[PDB]
Order: sequence, then structure tokens, then C-alpha cells
Amino acid sequence: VVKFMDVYQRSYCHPIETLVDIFQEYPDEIEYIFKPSCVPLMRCGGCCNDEGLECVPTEESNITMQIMRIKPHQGQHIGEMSFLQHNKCECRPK
Amino acid sequence: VVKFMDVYQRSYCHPIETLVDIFQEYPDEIEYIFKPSCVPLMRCGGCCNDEGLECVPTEESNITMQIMRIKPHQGQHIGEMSFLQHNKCECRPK
Amino acid sequence: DIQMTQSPSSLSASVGDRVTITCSASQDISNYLNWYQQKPGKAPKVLIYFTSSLHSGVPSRFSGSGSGTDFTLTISSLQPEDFATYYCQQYSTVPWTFGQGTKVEIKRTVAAPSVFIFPPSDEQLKSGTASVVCLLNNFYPREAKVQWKVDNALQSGNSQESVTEQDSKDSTYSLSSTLTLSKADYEKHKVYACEVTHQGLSSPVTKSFNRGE
Amino acid sequence: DIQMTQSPSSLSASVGDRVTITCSASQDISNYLNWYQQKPGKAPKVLIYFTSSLHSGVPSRFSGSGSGTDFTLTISSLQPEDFATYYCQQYSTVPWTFGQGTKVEIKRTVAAPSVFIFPPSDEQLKSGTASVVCLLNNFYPREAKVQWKVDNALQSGNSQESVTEQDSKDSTYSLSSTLTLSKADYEKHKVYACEVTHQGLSSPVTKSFNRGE
Amino acid sequence: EVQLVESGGGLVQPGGSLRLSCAASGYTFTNYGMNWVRQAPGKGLEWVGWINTYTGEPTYAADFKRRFTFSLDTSKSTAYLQMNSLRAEDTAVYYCAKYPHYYGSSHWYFDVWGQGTLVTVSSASTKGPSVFPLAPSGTAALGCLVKDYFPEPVTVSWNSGALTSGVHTFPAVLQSSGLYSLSSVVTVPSSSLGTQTYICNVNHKPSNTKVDKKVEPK
Amino acid sequence: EVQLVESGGGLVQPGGSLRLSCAASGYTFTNYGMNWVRQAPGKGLEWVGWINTYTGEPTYAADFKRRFTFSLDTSKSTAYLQMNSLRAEDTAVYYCAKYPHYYGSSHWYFDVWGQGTLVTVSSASTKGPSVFPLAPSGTAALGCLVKDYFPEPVTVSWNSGALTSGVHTFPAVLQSSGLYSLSSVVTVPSSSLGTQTYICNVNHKPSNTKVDKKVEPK
Repeated sequence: VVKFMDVYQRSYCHPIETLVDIFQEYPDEIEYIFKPSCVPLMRCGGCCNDEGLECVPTEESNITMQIMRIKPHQGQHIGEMSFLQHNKCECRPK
Repeated sequence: VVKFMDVYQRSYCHPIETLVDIFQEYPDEIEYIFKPSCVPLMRCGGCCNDEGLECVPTEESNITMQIMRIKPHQGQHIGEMSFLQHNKCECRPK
Repeated sequence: DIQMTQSPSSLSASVGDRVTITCSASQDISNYLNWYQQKPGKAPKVLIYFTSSLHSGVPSRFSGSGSGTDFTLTISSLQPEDFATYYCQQYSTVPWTFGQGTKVEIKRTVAAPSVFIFPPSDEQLKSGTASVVCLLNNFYPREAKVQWKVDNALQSGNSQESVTEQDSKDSTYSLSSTLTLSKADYEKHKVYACEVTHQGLSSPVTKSFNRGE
Repeated sequence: DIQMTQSPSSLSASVGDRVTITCSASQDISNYLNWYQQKPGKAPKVLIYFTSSLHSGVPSRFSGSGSGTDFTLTISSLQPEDFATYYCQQYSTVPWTFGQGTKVEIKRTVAAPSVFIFPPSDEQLKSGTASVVCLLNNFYPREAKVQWKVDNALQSGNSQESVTEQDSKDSTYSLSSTLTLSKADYEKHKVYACEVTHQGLSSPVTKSFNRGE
Repeated sequence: EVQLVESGGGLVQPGGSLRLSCAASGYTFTNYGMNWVRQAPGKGLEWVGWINTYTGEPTYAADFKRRFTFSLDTSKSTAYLQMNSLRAEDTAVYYCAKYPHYYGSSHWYFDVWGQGTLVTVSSASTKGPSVFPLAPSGTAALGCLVKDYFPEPVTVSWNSGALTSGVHTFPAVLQSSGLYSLSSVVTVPSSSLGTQTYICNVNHKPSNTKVDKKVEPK
Repeated sequence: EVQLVESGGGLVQPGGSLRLSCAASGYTFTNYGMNWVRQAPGKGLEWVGWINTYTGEPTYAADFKRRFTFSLDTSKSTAYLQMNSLRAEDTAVYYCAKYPHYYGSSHWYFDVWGQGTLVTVSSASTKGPSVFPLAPSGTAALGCLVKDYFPEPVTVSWNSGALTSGVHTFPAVLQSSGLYSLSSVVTVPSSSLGTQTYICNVNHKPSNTKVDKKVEPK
């Protein structure tokens, strides 16, 4: 049994590791195949426990990671790609 | 810069802590308000890097947590609620 | 407001007997009913909730059944410590409402009372009044008769009684009768006596004292 | 298959010169064009990619411009180590295709040649042959006239000259001359000479050795 | 140990106000709702309403909406019941009870209760008791008479709580004067009378009278 | 340091086969595609195709689809080129070059190339070279004459690699006899000619000849 205080603290609005899909992030990369096809990014998650509030990012930054691109019949290689992270979240009025 | 191998290993199909909504897990608790409204559960997450594959649970279990329930005008109290977890995941054809 | 009607209002039963109490709701409350036990001078204590779930720490001789508008509490074998008033409560619709209670008394063998008489203290007399007390200790059944005499004149209208709640170990009762007099009147007579009549006394018992000795 | 047409085929310029090399695509390739430099005996080396992005470790004097079907590589100030052949390459559609190359030759101060004449070894001689050599070391321009003389008889049809590539330090060339004869036909003459004629030579020089000395 | 302690009871004049308090301990006050239940003398149980200790939101049984107010001080883990315009019918023992910890489903029963405080609505005056001995003279009986006090209740213990067996404290009786009176009695061995000391400890809080009276054979 | 090392070149008869190999080092072989480019003697550059080192899939320029096969051995970090039914027009220096590490967007240029291997398709037989010193006699010139060999090339160094200054190795000239030959010169001071030893380390790989001649005044 996880104690109430512990459960409450662990699910309240904060930056949690979220696996984001690369093509949803770059919808203009239609002709590429990515390996991996998704990356682990810190994003806001959790609850506010109020229907009038919402968990939103109050501090953002970028993270750079080595992702492989493959354009069929043309080429294949790893290199640098930049992604958006959420450093701070907050329950603020909707 | 996160290295290719590290990013690849971190996003490949596995059980990751996911914040699940209680009411989505118990759609019949219409008249209750829960604190917190969502809980931290291990669930499958990640990629298979194949369009015909999908990350799926191959081993599950339950976890018990103390959740506060509130039925407006009637009562309020914490107590034990059970939730499903995923202990093992596997890339299986869709 | 759902109305709960308990029956019987009171019952008497022997140790070892099975006892069943009834409850009727004014409308279907499903299985949303609880049962409580209240002892003399104490707060109610929950025995069963949700029609038939035994609360932790409650003896298995207590059980509940029913649904809809009819429910029942059962004590499979009555014990002396079960003397109390039992109440039902519905939690179907606010406001929560209770039944009027059922007072369970324990029926046992006759026990004659031990009788004691006490004169007024000198500290009290100084204040101008005199209270003479008569005690009847540990008897059964509850019915008893106490008669006061002062120099052989039967006293009427100047005494008050108080009876104890049923004992939870031996199931008996105790009673005190106090005769009130002015210091002036108390000092005009010698013999003070209380005669007791009870089912366990083959003949009346009298206790008395001569004022001043 | 997209066809890349490069021009000029070759060009000559002096150190400090601003040189431009052109490329034309048979169809629109957007900005998907790279430029490479290849020195004698080595593998090509990328200078610019995506029409204009300077590669790491490449001197800023190299730059590119263009779009569609027309592209230009520019060397703002020609250095002596820039003698090479430059190739363009499109990556718009497979197969990847190159332009035919542009050889950049460096034009400098007139230098006179350093002549030497090597006699045929006795080891080669026993092999039934004889190869007389004459080297014109370090000079400029590329042009020179090596005329042989074996006992006053000017030779023709039995000599081969190997020219060296432009030196990336001093922009000089070198030349090797080889008069081949047979053992016996060699040993019927004596005075072996190579007459060097060059723009750096006011009067044609000549080196010779007396056969048997 | 989970416990609820109440205070604030006593005499109040008709038309008056009073505020009862319920101090919780042994658990997190804000995790369970708090109820208020009353029981007039010799009568049944009646739910007054309850308060959500996490949001502060109160719910009253209709008959109480107008004159009662529930409130809380979480920094003291205390719940309050404020009553205004009191009438004689409001006279009763008032209890607080917390909702239970559940398992799976929710059931609204009351699990831990306070001891209850008596609130008496009367224009009469407070008056402390006089304590007199009921001196002794097998088994001998002795005790003490606690006379003329108002309002209820009076408390009686023997030898600081060391003597509980054979003890009978009788229900108070209302005298023609309008003051109460009661007797507390205990039976002891006839032979401990010269060696054992018997003290009756009386307490009447409404008037702040505490008396320790020694009872001996005269 | 990233480096690509090739091997497998040499004389092959028309109708014959050859498998070139390309060994990768200094980086993770499976992270970048591998290209194959050829350059006929004295001519331009031509792309053969490339292979995906992650999945093994190859892509050929249309002219090479029918007689060439790209393959790899990841456990060896090596890429291969199998050439069948060879013609004279296939004579050339073959290079392998890896795709580059990108930043933001992809550009298909070749960043690291191997040293290249010469493949010469001919039905003529191999023949080793005969080294004849070019004895000397300010600055004096000396040298060596490497005549009679097929096919190309031959390697000439001086004093084990200690002497690279003043050295002039000349391009092999195709003799009338269908053979090749060149000269390797080096200019030094007049002084050291009597104390300094001058060695020419020749090397005709096709016939595994390795002639180390000593050049000094007769």
C-alpha cells in the first residue's frame, strides 16, 4: 500500500519523462525514417486536482540528441537533432 | 548531446512510469471526486522501430494505493484502491 | 428523509438465547444499512456495516441480514455483556437517519438484595437538613418495595429513589432511597427504619438505627 | 541522370588571384550541390556542401553561390597549395553525378631548368640494353625542348619524356628524358648529350658525358 | 491511538450561543470527514450534519441549517460546532464521529467517536455540590452523598481510580428544589475498615468544584 | 581517428572476378552508409552506389546493377564490392567513402574516403621491374631507374622514408613494349656524397618484387 501523501506528491503537476514521437515534433520530415522513432523528453504531466486549473510549462529549454536518419535509396547516418523540454511546470487558471 | 546508443536504449519498448486517470480506469465511479485524480503506474511505453510491430504487455500485476474519495454532500475519506501495472512488455506484430 | 422503524422496542432474554432485532425502511435503501451498540454512559459502537459486514474486533455471534426495506440483527447466543441499546442507520440518502433503538435486557435467576441504612452526617445536620439513605445492593428482578418508618410512622411523599443500570457481569441491579427531613424534625425522633420487600426475600427485611447511638 | 557541366576545363592564374569555377545542371537541383578538391595521387576532399556551407577545416577563401541550374565556386585569393582539380556533385536525384573537373594551374615567375645527365648502368648494359637519362630540375613555365645528340647525330624516335606535376610549394615542374638504345648500338658512339631549351634559358644549355669515362 | 476529545459543554440560557470543539489526534485530521450527532436525555440518536476536513465544506440536516455552523482549524486539528438561539429542546449530549478508512468501496458509518459533552439550555443558575459521608456500620458498605448542584453532570471516582469493584454511582435525581443530588456507594471487606483508606473524588465542572472526601467509621 | 582502408585490387583477366574490401576504423561502422566511387586513369569521378550499414540494403547506379554486388560483414566492420565479368573499361581506382555526421539537416556528400585501390583488367601477364641506379656526379642529383613492369604501379621511397626532400618520382610512361617504367630522383648537397648512404626502396606489389638499391658515385 502506497501511502496517500506519497501518491499525492508523485502525481501532482511536474516535469516527467515522456517518450515523444519525432515525426509529430517535425511533421515536415515526411521522407525520413528515424532510429529511434521516438525520444525521451521532460514534459509537464500530472494533475492539478481542480477543474479550473491546468498544468502548464513555466520554463523551457532545448536538448540535443544523436538520431539516425534514413532516406530510402539515398542515404543513412546519425547526427544532431534539437528538442524542446519543460524545466518547470505550474497549475495555473485555465 | 545524448549519444545515439543511449537515446536508442532509452526509447525502446519498456514499462515506464505513466500518470493514469482514475476515472478512466473506473468509468463507473461517476459520482466520486478523487484526490489525486490520477496515479503513477508502470505501463508499456517506447518504440519498436517497425510499423508492423507494437509494444505490448507480457506480464502484469496490481498495485494498491490509498486514494481519497469525496461524494459531495455525503462523505469524504481515504482508503485502498487497486490498479493494474505492466511488469513486462514486448514488440509484437500488429 | 427516510424513516427507520425498529422492533421490538425492548426485549428480555437469557444467556445462551438467540436474539433477533428487526428494522424496516420507509423506502428501498438497498443494502445501505449499519447497526450500532450503545452501552450506559458511552458513545454508540459500530457492529455491522453494509447490511452484513462485521466490523473488525466485533464477536462473530453478531450477524446482519436483509435488503430493500427489511433488515435483521442477530445475536446467536446472548452474553451478559450484551446488555445495551441497538440502533440501525441508513446511508442511502441524506440526512442519515437512525431507528429508535431496542433495549436488550438479560433475564437471570432471582437474587435477594443486601440491605444497608445510613444516618445523616453531623456535617450535613449543621446546614439544617438531614438525609437518611437506604441501599439495596445487587438484586434481580428490578422490582422492589422500600418503606420508611420514623418512630413507627410510615413516611409518604418525602423520599426519592434511583436505580442502577443492569450490571454487565452479573446482570443485577442496585437501588438507593433517600428520605429528606428538617434537622428540627430529625431530632424529635429515635427509630429510623427501612423495610424491603423483594421476590428473593421470603419475608420483608428491616434495617434500622436509633438516632444518637 | 542529371548531367553536370563544368567550365572551364582548365585555368591558369597567379597567387593572389580571384578565380571562379562554373557549374550548370541539366535540370533544377535546388541547392543540392557539393564541391571537392583533388590533388595528385590523393582521394577527393569536400570543400563546400549544400551550395554554400563551408566544411570544417576548409579556409574561408573558398566560397560557393548558386541555385537551380547555375552554381559558382570562388577562391578569393589563389594560394600555391590550391593547384588541383575541382569537382562539383549533385545530390538531388540518384544516381549522384559529378561535373568533369577543372584543373587550376598556377602562373608565376619564369624559372630556368637545372639539367643533369645520367649514364646507363653496367648492370643494365649486360642485359643487352642502355637507357641514357637527362633531368631538367625545378623550373617554369611547363614548356621546354629536350633534343638529344649521340656523336653529333641528333636523335629522333627513341626517347620518352615524363613531366612532373605542379609543385604546391614553388609551382615548378620537373622533366625526365630517356634515350634508350641497345648494348651494341650504344657502344659505337661516345659523346652523349641532352640539349635543354627553355624560356628561363637565354641560350640552350647542354649536359654530356664521354662514353667510357 | 486514534481519539477524539470534546469540550465546550455546560449551561447556556435560552436564546444563547455556545461553541463546541472536537480535538482529533492519532491520525491526519484532514483525511476523514467529521460528523456531529446528538442524543437528548433518555432518547435516541439524531445526525446534525458533517464537514469535509479537506475543503471546509459543510452539510446540515435541514432542521439545523438555520441556527448551527460547522467550521474547522486544521492548524489545531479541531472541528467546531457553533449553536445560536438555543431552546430547551436543544438540551442533549453532542458527539463528533469521523468517517472510516475504506477498502474497495465507501460506506458511511461512524467509526471513532468523542466522549460526548452535555449542553443544557436553562435560565437557572450554576451551583456546586456539598459532599457528605455515608459512614460504614463480612461486607461493609460506605459511600458519599453529593447534594444540591446544577446543572449536570457530576463525576465520582474512588481512591483516585484505584477502587472500581463493588462501586455503584447512582443516577442523579431532580429534587423539588430544582437541584440534583446523587450517591456513590462501594462494598468492602468489613476487616479492611481500620487499615484501608477510602476517598471519594467528586468533580462538578460547570461550577469548577472538585472535592476529595475521606469516608471513615464514625 | 576515422580511417578507411581498402584492398583487393590488382590485375584480373577480362571475364574475371574480383572482390574489393573496405575496412572501417575509428567510428561505429553501422552508423553511416558506405559509398563506392571509381575514377578511370586520367578521367573523372563516377558513383557506383552505396549500402545501408544498418540494414544491409544496397542501391546501385543503373550501369552497375547487373555485374556488381555490395555486401558487408559488421562483425569485421568491413564493406565489400564483388565485380564480375570484368572488361577493360572497368580498369580504374576504386574508392569507398562514408556519409557524414549531420547537424539539423541531411546532405549527401562523402566525408572520409579510403586510399583507393587500382584494378587493372588485362589478359597480359605480370612482370617485375629491374632497378638500375642513377649514380651522381652546391647540390647533386642521384636516382634510380625502374624499368620493365606490368601492370602498374610500383612504389619508390628513399632511405626507408627518412629522405622525402628533393625527391622526384616520375609518372610511369607506357613503353613501346607494352610495359611501364619511371625514375625516382632526389637532390642533395655535394658534401654528404662521401659519408651519407642513399637507398631507394622500390616496390612492385603485383609480382611482389621489392628491390632496395643503393645509389652512390661510381
